[PDB]
Amino acid sequence: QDRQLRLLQAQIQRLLEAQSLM
Amino acid sequence: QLLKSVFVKNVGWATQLTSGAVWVQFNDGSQLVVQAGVSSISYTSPNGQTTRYGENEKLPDYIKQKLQCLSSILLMFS
Repeated sequence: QDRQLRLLQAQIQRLLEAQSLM
Repeated sequence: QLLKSVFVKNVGWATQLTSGAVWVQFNDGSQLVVQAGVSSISYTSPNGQTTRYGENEKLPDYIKQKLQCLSSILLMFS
């Protein structure tokens, strides 16, 4: 399921950007 | 429930589940579980202790390292 994997990639990237802003 | 498990040297094993989640077994004995639809991440220490973190919590450094390595692993799958 490449769709769910792509959504997961975007999720992890957003989480990492948010964590960088802490 | 399980899909193809991939071995990544110097890191460990990465597995994709039918639910759309990814489960990583690191070579240091720790585990990490993430899911596309869920707003939390699960981390298991080498001692078998599990801790769930939310998206709005400041994560420990090592959790962020493993999330970075996981991001690289997902990148190489393309």
